Amino acid sequence: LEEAPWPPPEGAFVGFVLSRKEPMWADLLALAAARGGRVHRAPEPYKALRDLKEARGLLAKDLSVLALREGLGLPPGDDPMLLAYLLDPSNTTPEGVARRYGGEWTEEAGERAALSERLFANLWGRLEGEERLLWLYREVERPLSAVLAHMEATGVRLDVAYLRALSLEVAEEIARLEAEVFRLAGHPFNLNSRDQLERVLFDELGLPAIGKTEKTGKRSTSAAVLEALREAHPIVEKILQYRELTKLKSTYIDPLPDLIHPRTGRLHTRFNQTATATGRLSSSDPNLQNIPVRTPLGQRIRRAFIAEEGWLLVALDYSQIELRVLAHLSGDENLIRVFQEGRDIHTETASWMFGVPREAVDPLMRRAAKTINFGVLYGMSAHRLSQELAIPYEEAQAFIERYFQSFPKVRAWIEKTLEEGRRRGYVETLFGRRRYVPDLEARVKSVREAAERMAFNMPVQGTAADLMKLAMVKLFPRLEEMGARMLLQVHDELVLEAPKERAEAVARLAKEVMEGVYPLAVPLEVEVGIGEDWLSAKE
DNA sequence: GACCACGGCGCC
DNA sequence: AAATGGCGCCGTGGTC
Ligand SMILES: Nc1ncnc2c1ncn2[C@H]1C[C@H](O)[C@@H](COP(=O)(O)OP(=O)(O)OP(=O)(O)O)O1
Ligand SMILES: [Mg+2]
Ligand SMILES: [Mg+2]
Repeated sequence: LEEAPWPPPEGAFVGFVLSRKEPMWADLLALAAARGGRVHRAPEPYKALRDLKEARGLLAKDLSVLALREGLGLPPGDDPMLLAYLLDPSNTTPEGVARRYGGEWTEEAGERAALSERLFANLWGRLEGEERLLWLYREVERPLSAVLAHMEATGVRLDVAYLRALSLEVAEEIARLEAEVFRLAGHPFNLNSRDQLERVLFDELGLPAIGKTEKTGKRSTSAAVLEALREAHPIVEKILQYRELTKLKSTYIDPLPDLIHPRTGRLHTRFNQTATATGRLSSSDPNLQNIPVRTPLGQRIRRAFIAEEGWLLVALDYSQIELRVLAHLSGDENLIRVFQEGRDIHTETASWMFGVPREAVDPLMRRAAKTINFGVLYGMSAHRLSQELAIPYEEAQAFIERYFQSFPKVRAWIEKTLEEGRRRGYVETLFGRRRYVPDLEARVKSVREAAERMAFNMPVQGTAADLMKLAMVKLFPRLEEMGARMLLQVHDELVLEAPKERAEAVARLAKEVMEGVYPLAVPLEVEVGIGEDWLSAKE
């Protein structure tokens, strides 16, 4: 390519090099652009950023986030990663995509721009003819990247002092727990070392081993195993408490306060757009899609996530989303009738499990009930269900008998999906998002059956993802008009920030947009709450 | 210091 | 642990 002076012409493809992968924290080391047989290299990349109308290229969103960090409205445009990802969601990295579609991902901006230009050419050609993938790119993925860029740049406010205070409290309780364990062991050891724990539990103490680990064949010390051993010895219960507290301290309480951005004073995640096999987003650096919610300590952590002064959080969460999708994809009339007649399957299982009427079902019971229902749906063994519910095989068999008898045409949809996947090599969502599942014809039953479970899950999970993404696309411009913000997505939930004065309006509008995103044979239903913190906003 | 595999576990 | 699926992050034990 001819080296042309900087500034590029409109529509040029950008390439850029960051000191590190997180656009909110990175130094923009270099910036280049490519169009029509030329390459343009910025002498000063931060100043050169002002000349662009849009970020068009590989990882366009990341550059746009960094532009917003520096107060510039540079929205993301075409990204060959999004094209590769729609063709095959195993196309998740630029290293991989380049090798596949005609180049090499280097560390140099010029080359990254030229790569971006020619990869877009090649991948656009492959998507021609592929009209439904094309609709997804134009109407969902491409615009969603702009919405995510704004979410990432905005961040969420965290009560830092609270979390630091909470750390000292939890440290003390941890000391109490580890001291009891060592007493019960007759000696100290590193309780964070599962190998050392294995020896204590199974060699030194008498305790029976329940299972083995996958790769290396060690006697497992997992929560599942420890739960089964909970009466065998009093040490076990302390180990479970120790595990709870150290997980949350080490993953949430300690790291989060140190990730406050100095300019914003807020916490900034990355919403990864080409990371999953089903079309979901992921969140990383810090993952804010797995903030605790079950246990009392987890809930205390969730309270740290707060509204800006004089604003409120609005949390919107789809009700029984994948079940409703399943009713639509399958056409099971009994299951459609459940949702038209306004019944709640998670509470019905909860009342069954704990043996109490629906009026008396609490948060924990209902949560527990969700594992059971998605566990069973996506293929849990009788054996395993008998374990978690703590009942016999006969009983756990009989649960999974009725579950699927209730809803005849689910199994029929499962089989049609499996057959189509075997024939074409891929399965798809309601909108034609694909996942290639090659092992449906494997000769090893276990490999074949795992592949089957992945294959029938994807249309369901991915359709919910498609819906939520489309909902985000539609909702974002409406929020800007109202002076509200989209903060977080947690798969089937959204968290928004609204000025106090407008929070009720925002909530009503966001709920309608989410319920009417794309009507189905069953109604989509959204639960909404408003509060000063994340926990209160779904209380 | 970086990275790796693993077992383990937080959320949907 | 186990015939649920989809993620990312932590500490250990270990390499380079
Ligand atoms: N344990 C699980 N196994 C498989 N899929 C799950 C599991 N938990 C959650 N999911 C998937 C299926 C859910 O429909 C989807 C959204 O999560 P979630 O909001 O917690 O449940 P839900 O939408 O079905 O019930 P709720 O009415 O409480 O919102 O994520
Ligand atoms: Mg939900
Ligand atoms: Mg949810």
